[PDB]
Amino acid sequence: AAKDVKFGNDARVKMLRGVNVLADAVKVTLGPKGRNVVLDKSFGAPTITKDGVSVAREIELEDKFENMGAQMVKEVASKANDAAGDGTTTATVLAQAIITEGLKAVAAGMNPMDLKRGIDKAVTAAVEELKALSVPCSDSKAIAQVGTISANSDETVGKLIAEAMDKVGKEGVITVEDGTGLQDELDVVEGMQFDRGYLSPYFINKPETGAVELESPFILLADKKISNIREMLPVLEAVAKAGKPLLIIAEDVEGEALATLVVNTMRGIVKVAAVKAPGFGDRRKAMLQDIATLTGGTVISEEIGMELEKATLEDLGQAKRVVINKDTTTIIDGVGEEAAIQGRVAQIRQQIEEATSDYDREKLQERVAKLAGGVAVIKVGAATEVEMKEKKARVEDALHATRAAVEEGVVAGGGVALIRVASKLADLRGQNEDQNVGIKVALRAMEAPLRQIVLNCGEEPSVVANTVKGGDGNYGYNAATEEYGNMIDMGILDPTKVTRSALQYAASVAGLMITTECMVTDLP
Amino acid sequence: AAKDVKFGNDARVKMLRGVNVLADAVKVTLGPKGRNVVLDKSFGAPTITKDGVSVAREIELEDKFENMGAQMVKEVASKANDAAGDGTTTATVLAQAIITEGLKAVAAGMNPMDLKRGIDKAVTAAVEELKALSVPCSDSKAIAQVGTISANSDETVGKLIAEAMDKVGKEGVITVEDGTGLQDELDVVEGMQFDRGYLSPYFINKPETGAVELESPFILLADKKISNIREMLPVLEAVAKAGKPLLIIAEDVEGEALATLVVNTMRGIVKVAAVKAPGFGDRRKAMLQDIATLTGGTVISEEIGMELEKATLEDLGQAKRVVINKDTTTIIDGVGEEAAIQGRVAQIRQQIEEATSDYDREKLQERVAKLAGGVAVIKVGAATEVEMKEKKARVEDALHATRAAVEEGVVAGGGVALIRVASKLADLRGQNEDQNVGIKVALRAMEAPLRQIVLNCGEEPSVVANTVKGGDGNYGYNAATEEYGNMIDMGILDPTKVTRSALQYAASVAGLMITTECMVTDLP
Amino acid sequence: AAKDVKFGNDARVKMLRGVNVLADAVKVTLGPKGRNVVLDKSFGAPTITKDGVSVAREIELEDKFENMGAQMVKEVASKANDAAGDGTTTATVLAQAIITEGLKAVAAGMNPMDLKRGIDKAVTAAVEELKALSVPCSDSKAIAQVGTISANSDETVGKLIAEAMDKVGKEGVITVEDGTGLQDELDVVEGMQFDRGYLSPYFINKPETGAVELESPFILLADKKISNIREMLPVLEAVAKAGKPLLIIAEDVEGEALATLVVNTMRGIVKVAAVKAPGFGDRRKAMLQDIATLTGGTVISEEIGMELEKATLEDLGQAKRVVINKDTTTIIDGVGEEAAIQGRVAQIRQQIEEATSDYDREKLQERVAKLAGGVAVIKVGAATEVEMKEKKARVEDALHATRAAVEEGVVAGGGVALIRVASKLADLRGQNEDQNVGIKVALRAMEAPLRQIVLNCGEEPSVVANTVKGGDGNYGYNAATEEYGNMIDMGILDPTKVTRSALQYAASVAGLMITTECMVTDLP
Amino acid sequence: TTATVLAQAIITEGLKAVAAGMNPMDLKRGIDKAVTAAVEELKALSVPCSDSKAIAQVGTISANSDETVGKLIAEAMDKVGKEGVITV
Ligand SMILES: Nc1ncnc2c1ncn2[C@@H]1O[C@H](COP(=O)(O)OP(=O)(O)O)[C@@H](O)[C@H]1O
Ligand SMILES: [Mg+2]
Repeated sequence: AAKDVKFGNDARVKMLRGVNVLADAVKVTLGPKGRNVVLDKSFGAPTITKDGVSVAREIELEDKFENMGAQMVKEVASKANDAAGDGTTTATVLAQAIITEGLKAVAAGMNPMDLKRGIDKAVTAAVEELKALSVPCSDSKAIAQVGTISANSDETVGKLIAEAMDKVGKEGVITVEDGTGLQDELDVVEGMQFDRGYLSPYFINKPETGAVELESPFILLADKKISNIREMLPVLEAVAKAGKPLLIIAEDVEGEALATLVVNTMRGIVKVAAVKAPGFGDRRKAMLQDIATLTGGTVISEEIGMELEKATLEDLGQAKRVVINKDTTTIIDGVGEEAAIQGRVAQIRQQIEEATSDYDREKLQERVAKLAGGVAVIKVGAATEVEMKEKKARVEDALHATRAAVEEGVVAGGGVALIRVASKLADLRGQNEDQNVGIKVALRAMEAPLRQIVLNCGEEPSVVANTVKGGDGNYGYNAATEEYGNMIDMGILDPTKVTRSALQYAASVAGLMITTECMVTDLP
Repeated sequence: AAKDVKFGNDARVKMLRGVNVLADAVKVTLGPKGRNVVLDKSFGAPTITKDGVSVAREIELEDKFENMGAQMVKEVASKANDAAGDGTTTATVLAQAIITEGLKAVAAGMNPMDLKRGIDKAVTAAVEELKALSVPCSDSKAIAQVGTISANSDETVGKLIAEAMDKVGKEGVITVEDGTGLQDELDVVEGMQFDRGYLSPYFINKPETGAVELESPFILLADKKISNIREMLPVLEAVAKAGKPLLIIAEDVEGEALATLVVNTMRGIVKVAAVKAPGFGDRRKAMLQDIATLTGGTVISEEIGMELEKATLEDLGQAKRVVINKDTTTIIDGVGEEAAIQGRVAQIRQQIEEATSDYDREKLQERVAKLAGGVAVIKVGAATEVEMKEKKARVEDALHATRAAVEEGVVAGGGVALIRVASKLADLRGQNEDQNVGIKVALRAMEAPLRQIVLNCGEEPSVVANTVKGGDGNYGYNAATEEYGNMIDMGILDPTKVTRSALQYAASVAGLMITTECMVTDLP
Repeated sequence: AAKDVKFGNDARVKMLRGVNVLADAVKVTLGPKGRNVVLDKSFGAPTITKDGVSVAREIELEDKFENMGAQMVKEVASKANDAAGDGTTTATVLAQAIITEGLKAVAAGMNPMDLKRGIDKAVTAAVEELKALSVPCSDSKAIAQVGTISANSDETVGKLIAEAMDKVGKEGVITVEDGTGLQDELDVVEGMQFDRGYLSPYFINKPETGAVELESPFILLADKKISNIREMLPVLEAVAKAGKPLLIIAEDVEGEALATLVVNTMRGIVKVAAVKAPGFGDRRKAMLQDIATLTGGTVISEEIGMELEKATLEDLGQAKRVVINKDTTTIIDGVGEEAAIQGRVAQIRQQIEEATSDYDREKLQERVAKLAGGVAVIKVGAATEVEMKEKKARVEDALHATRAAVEEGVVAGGGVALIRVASKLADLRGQNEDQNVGIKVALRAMEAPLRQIVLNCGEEPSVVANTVKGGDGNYGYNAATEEYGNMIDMGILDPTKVTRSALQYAASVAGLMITTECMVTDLP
Repeated sequence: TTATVLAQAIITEGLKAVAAGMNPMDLKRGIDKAVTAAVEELKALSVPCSDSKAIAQVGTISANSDETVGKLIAEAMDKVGKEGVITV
């Protein structure tokens, strides 16, 4: 592997060229009145979308190094969506702005480490301004209000989201299911959600979601890392005759067993998926058991002397639904007996009695919440299947926004909040002159999302930015209606958390690029 | 896969070039005296046709992006035909006209978003003028009149179309079968049509039609998604022994079973086709049953406890004919007994009495119509197979025109209707100056189909258009006879619905391209 | 699948260039003294022939578009031969003549649509003149006279042809068989000929003929489309054991069974062929049965409940000979008992009494003729096999000429008739000036076959044409003898039908090219 | 500019006739004969221009419809007379 290596400006300029291509294409779709982009499939007609996230995913550059820059931004921007649910397009816009002006500063002979430090300082100061700016969203009115707005003026969608949170609680678990009929159903049923992803991207049966949905699947509980194919066979065949999907929970699965299942699921005999068990060490023992009680399943432990081959359907637990995304696994309506599950809760509540550690009482309390809290599930009813799934997508988008809105409140969505904060900290300075430059770059970059939106609309960015600066608080310009006033009242807003994370991620990658003196890649 | 990205003028110019190639070729065949096009097949001699749709299917460009523009137009133009039945070429002609003048306008420095908005207003305004212009077709005389015209001046074809509608109804189900003999037969037999397409395009045994015809096939009714090949094997083998085709209805079929059935059907031992069940969720449960009663078959449900493997011929319903197109499935002359079918209808009629809600009452009423209304069929008789088969194609073409004529009436078909409407709203203005320009582009573009018709004929486009402008209503020039008068009375007309659909689709794609800043494709 | 597309002159010029090479090479062999062409074989030495058909068949061009022009002419020219038996070369000559001037006319700026119309009018008028010019062939002396002249001045060939027609009838079925002995045998035996060709070109065991000859084959009669390999297996081996060819008559055969049979016959275990059954719908029910009675076989009907697997040799009819060409199938000397066949005729004669409709009477009558009339056959005898096979080819060529001569009479064959007709209607004019030009183009083109004949000979085309123009009726120049007089009396003539068919086909393709504005082909 | 246009139309149509298998020299004679007759027609059609406004109108039309030009020119010709010399 012969390496091509670039240093300083040759390296950084190449990244700049790469990032600009990615950002220039994606940014046009940011505003309510965005400009559509055309992507092309290998066999068939071209594809047009105003979705920045779809455009960004597809982008790759021939020139190594330039490609690297785009990928670096895509990685961080994708993360903002992962931790916020929106702002992926906004993060990229901000990243471009911070990077371009800051990058020029290093090329001008100014010190890069200080510029990063200055930018970070501006970012840290900026985040507090958003927090002061931020309007809380804790009550029923705000929960429904943000949910309906996100849902594109659909009051009913917001109403169920509020009801769900109201019932299970803000931190509770809410899931979305296809509607059995026209009426919308909100129900609380035994179930559990935990942090853990799928072992392979190949397992996914729902490409747009990036998640795996299974119908009334059997559930396998295991106490060891799976190092071999052979253990699965007697149970694997048994589920195959049943004609239903199989779900596996264990410490880890090795490639010899994992790879065959991946190949087996993809154009194969039985389509199954497996995930890692929640917790570690001593905790997984209790954690796995809670799931067993919930699904009415049997736990299999190597330590006990029980092996996977020695297992049957009776050992396996069941649930009506299970959905697995990139890092989260959740189950709906386990078949475990109510007496068993309620009884299990009593045992855990009793356990909480020692209160030996803040950690142990907290940890036990969390287990209670996962097992006894239950899972709130919403069915979406509609006149037609197309409307039903489409509405369902809208509900899920609103739900992510509602959770982000709840956690940190909300800010004006027209990119107004960045504008408002940028004008607010004109005063902040750094010890080194180079640091001051980093600060200006960061604040100047903040303005860009507003201008981009206005630019997309075909309106003058400078005129609108100037007027917005004049006004204060949540006051701003609504690009969609061509009006000025309180953006939140209008319905144009973004969760505080998403604006914060987009901005922070943009700064993290920008500083990271600024301090890079070398790039290594394979030759063309 | 490194991406080549085009944006701004570079992106738009390539789309323009791509659309012009597609439109220039296809437009020549639009007129009654349209010029022919030569397509060269990879095997044997070249093929000459005056059919624009055939030419459109063949058009692909070497230059990526430019190719995309053509494909984008083809997709939308095909859709107009799909929702209408004719005017695929007309839509393409209009698309070219709107795109070229509007695209020049964006290049000039005008705002694209406003131009789209202006065009949309003009398009929307044009549709009401078209509605007023339109001559209604509700009477037997009108039904026959449009039917015979479409059928290339064959009165007998028109007479049957009117008779069919007169029995089952305007919204009823009409099907065409090869004639058993010389005499034309119109019959009403038990049968059902529903809006569900075929999972695999490979299933089609009739390449010109794009539909699947089966003779006295067995019918499988299932209540689950099919993910495994093996369930099908005992029933599958049983039908093969029979020596005749098998039809499958269920939630959906996965690639594991679908791919093998597709391969099994093409150059394989048993050739069968499958479609999705009508309705959704709770609703499908009753509808699948309706089909079962109609064909004398047995419904199979997972919930009940019966599996596909545990099934036999006695469990399968039968019909003399079934035909499946790209998005519709219909069955003819099911073997279900009259006592069962009529009784089933009574059960549904009884259900209607509850009247809890309009949605459920109506929904039940729709079920009654499908199950009890019956399916009218047409057999076409001739002394020679060539005449018989050719006549059948003509009947079907006339039928689509008659349905479109019925639903929205008819308009002069010489391109005259676009001319008449364009002249009528010469005072329409937008807000922004750019919006006004979009309006002029849209109305000006309307003229092109007339001019194209006359141009193909080798006659003066401007002089004929000038005289046509002078006249009022349905007055215009008949390209076929080189005469002026009422176009509808001359036997030249298009359904109101096809003219509208062509115009609307052309505007949708044109505006869509105008608003697109960036295009993405793979490198050469 | 990128496409290269040409419009107007760029498209038309390529067709012109393509047609000219096809026509320039083929035209040299048209005269009795025609020049020879050298075709190179992939294996072995080069081949020289004066046969225009072999030359034309072989020609293909590198330049896409130019190739299309040649192929377009070849298809059309081949069709003239298909519907006339001769004039394949003459059609191409006429096509070149009309195409070259017509293309210049469009190039000159005159309207193509009108030019086509003018040419067609000239064609229609010229055909009418040809009909008046033509000397009818009705009586035995004319029948024998044309047969002997076609047969290269052999009286015996002519004598048998006249006798055959005089026996079974002008419209009856006459076949040619290898002579069992030295003497010529003309016999009338039970047999049937119907319109229907072979399903696969691969089946042909006689490549010069393009027909399939089978000796005393077993005959399978079936009433369903055959889509499966399996039904033939029990019957197929039984014929293999026999060591004789098998013939199949049914609705159709699908690629599943057809493709395997094609491979099986070609370089495989059993060599057999299958054709489509005559008639359609209930008509075929009667048509298949007549054949069964004729061969002593048993018809197998799905509706009866009988299956191909359930069939044996006893259910198969037999005939001493069967020959299948591109669209004609005939059987000779079927086994079927005379009492059965003759009795079957009695049932049909009885059926005629119903007289429900003119169509039914005629259709029943046709069945009588096919069965009761019998098939007249000719055994060609000679001392040596080389003389015998050669003589047989000559008989077949004479037979086609005799059928054409019978249907429309005969005309001078030196291309004199085109000369005579072209001079006769110098009067004809069109409403549009462009049409008048088209008329001259068509008339002028007519002269070329005469000139080509003289040109090939080595004599002045203009001097001979000039003298011929001066004369009247069938008077003209005989290229073979270099003399002037009545061409028909001199032994040189063409059937009226071949002259007409060549001329009309040339006109059809020429006009078709003239109105073409676009050509599509794959890149080099 | 007007003369050039006539050459354009005559030539294109004339060549087209030549293409149509016609002797060009005869076509030239036809053209020349038609032209001679056309010239005679113009002499009969011509209306005398003697008043100042008519002179102004030709000046205005010649000067790409500039009214001021026609106005100023008419004044000059009237003043200097028939044989007067006017320059710019
Ligand atoms: N407003 C007008 N309307 C109609 N014809 C006009 C108008 N103005 C000028 N013309 C005519 O067109 C001709 C060409 O104008 P011009 O540019 O002066 O060409 P020349 O340079 O005269 O070929 C004039 O001689 C006149 O007959
Ligand atoms: Mg001038």
